[PDB]
Amino acid sequence: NLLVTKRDGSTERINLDKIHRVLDWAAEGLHNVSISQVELRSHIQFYDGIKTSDIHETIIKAAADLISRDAPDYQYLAARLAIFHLRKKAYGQFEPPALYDHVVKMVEMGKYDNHLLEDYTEEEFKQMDTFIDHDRDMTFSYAAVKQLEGKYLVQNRVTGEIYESAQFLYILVAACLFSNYPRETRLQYVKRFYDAVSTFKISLPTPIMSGVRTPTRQFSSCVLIECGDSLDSINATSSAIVKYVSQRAGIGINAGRIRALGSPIRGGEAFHTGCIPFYKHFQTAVKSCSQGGVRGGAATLFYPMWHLEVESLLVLKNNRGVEGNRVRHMDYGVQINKLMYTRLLKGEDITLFSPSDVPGLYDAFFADQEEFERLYTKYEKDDSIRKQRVKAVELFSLMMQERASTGRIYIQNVDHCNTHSPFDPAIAPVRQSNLCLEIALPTKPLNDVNDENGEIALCTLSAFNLGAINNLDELEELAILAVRALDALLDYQDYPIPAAKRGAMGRRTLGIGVINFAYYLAKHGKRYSDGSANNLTHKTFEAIQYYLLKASNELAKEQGACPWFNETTYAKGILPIDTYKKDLDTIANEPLHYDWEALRESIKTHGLRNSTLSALMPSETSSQISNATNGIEPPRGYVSIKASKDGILRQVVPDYEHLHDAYELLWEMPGNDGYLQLVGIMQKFIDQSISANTNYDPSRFPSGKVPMQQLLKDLLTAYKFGVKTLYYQNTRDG
Amino acid sequence: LPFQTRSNPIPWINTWLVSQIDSEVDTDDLSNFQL
Ligand SMILES: Nc1ncnc2c1ncn2[C@H]1C[C@H](O)[C@@H](COP(=O)(O)OP(=O)(O)OP(=O)(O)O)O1
Ligand SMILES: Nc1ncnc2c1ncn2[C@H]1C[C@H](O)[C@@H](COP(=O)(O)OP(=O)(O)O)O1
Ligand SMILES: Nc1ccn([C@@H]2O[C@H](COP(=O)(O)OP(=O)(O)O)[C@@H](O)[C@H]2O)c(=O)n1
Ligand SMILES: [Mg+2]
Ligand SMILES: [Mg+2]
Repeated sequence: NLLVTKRDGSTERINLDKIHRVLDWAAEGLHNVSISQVELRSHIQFYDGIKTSDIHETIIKAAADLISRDAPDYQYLAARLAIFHLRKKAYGQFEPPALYDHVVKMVEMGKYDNHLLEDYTEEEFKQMDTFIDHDRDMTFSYAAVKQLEGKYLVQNRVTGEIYESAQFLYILVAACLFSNYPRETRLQYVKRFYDAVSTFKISLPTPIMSGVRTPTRQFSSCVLIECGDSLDSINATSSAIVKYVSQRAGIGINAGRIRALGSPIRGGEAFHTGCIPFYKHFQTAVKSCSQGGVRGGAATLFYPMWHLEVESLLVLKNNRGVEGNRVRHMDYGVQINKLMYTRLLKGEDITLFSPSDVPGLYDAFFADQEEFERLYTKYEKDDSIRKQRVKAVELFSLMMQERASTGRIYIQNVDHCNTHSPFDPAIAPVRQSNLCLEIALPTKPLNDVNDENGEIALCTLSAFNLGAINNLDELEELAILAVRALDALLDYQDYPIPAAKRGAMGRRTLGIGVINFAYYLAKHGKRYSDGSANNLTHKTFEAIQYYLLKASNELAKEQGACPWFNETTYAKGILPIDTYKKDLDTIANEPLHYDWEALRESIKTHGLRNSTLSALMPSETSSQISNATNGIEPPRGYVSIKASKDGILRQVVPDYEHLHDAYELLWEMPGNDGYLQLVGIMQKFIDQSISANTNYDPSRFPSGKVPMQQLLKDLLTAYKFGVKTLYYQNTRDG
Repeated sequence: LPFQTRSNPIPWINTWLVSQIDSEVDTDDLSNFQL
């Protein structure tokens, strides 16, 4: 009596058995799910001419909202319905076509890069189709599929039309990355790299997932730009931000060199308006474009704690005040060194300077800690230098007060970033970080958009799934595949800013981290807070760094070390196991298990293909593909609520049925000392930095308010164990 | 039991069949800390 509208446009009589059958298929083998419950909770209202695709999307939401602790298998029921929906959207049927036939149609539409048809023959495409196992789409969770359809699968950002499925995405990321490999070993690397990412051994970042196979080649997640104290440099910095934001990149800006408000210009011809008008310019640059059409542009801005405007810069994110003195849509990282912390411990003062009035103080602040103390104490005595005194306690209180309110005021320990880094501070110091405070790479400011002398640092990412390995020696093979893939990516992609290509080709910096670390600890019966995972973390992250360096070392024998390898501490025969902060020996006594001395000699002889290798990113989005716990963070709950384009997503911890007692949830931790100790142990081996979080529950403190004493003690504890950076400060909402 | 064990296929039927910051700092406590 009533009519529905099929996907092809035709109409036919309503038949509820069709809905029953598709749900019966999705619930096969699942436990504690109910086809009946999904249909009734859909509240689906039939009208004459109702689109069959609107019907299906409605029951996907209904099944997705039933994901709970008592019925976790709904994470697979909703995913199978969503995978089924995505197949019809892209192919008009469930069974995907042949790999070659798909690539041909997509290159003509301009959705793929035409180089795929030039570097691979039809006989090779048909040979890669035997590698593909399309049944692996039936292993995703619902959150994973929603990230695919929302961000990663090639799609029209105006139409909403999906063009591909999950396995074609994986196989073509492998094809593109090894497309320039010799045909003696190319298809072997393509198969192994496809197996690695489609069975969740390796995690790939958002720009690689959403980009590698498309005509526009920019796949580095992090872009670090240093700004000099000139209008030529501010214009160059701004232009680089706009270009890289529009091509899938997140920005880290170093604007600490810009002189303070009221400083003379040309001897007094003009009055300097201050940093804030230039910060506002950087903010509109970041917000001017979307991040490759996938998400919005974000940036973190860095300045030293002793900057003359620091009290005005620390309060840029709070929502009180006028718009003239507020820059709310960017995050900030305050740069601190040992001298600053010492003034806090001794209850003395901190002198604020404009970087234009203190010769050599800014450069020494990163490269030479003794020269900094010499220049700093000298300039405090000089009464002819414009300065401002603040009690170190009050300045640290202002910073942590704004850090706790917004959660987006970050800390970078610049001395740790240079005493325990792969770079020589005299040649290539580290003066900033990135958006999420895990990247620490050298930069030099630009004087023009096309300045060949400036250096912009790019970093390409990936992650090891700690929940997918059964033996630490499995990392040896995975490190080879990951390093070879990311190194071939640097030559494969394009570079919109010449200064950015300089750093990438010169240093070839990689940032490979981990995911599922919390699930990893649960399988070993360890916890974050009690320190029971200290020795396990040491043994785990020793293997990660060792097999990473070994993989990049073997690649250096094959294709030559990176051009600027001579600027690394690796070239001088210095390993991370030499420059780590010695207080870590008081929280972990696990001995080194791998032959670091043989590698040290091999690195002296053959070098490294990449200047950096390891960095622990948060992987907020990419870790959801493998349904892993993101990065090193403990999950907020057994069923976590995460954000998405369509709305809320429920994500169940892996192996919930057998390990719900083994997990230690985020707010089940007494404090941060145990977590920060693990971060310090990881930092012993990590080349760059870690997106370390601090978490605070107000209800765990007397009178329900978090003491500044604890905020500062955890901050000092992080420095005590060599933690380079501090990312989010999560405060509980209850 | 004559049939295979199974969970309730219509769980909805059970409904019908029953019934900020503490600003205090102690510098002395902080100096007893070794960096
Ligand atoms: N008209 C202006 N208003 C506010 N700030 C300015 C102005 N001109 C320059 N600045 C700021 C931006 C830089 O941080 C700093 C130096 O600018 P720059 O482009 O180097 O000028 P300049 O080379 O002509 O003068 P200077 O000799 O002071 O460097 O002063
Ligand atoms: N005649 C009909 N009446 C009501 N629902 C229908 C129907 N035919 C299919 N459906 C439902 C079942 C699926 O959950 C959803 C989409 O199914 P589909 O197989 O992709 O659509 P189609 O059969 O139009 O190609 O619509
Ligand atoms: N919303 C975001 C998230 C990440 N990123 C970039 O991705 C890097 C690592 O973030 P991540 O690993 O959590 O992001 P995904 O790779 O999971 O998307 C950051 O350093 C940013 O440069 C971004 O630009 N915008
Ligand atoms: Mg159908
Ligand atoms: Mg000038």
